[PDB]
Amino acid sequence: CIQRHRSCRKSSECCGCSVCQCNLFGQNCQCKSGGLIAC
Repeated sequence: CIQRHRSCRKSSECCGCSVCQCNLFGQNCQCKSGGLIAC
């Protein structure tokens, strides 16, 4: 799966309670943390 620190196409494409978002230019969508202890 896509780590919470690698480019992705959708927040769903990320193991654990991680999400994916782009920059101000709606580009460079990178995965991020969400809540390992409490989602």
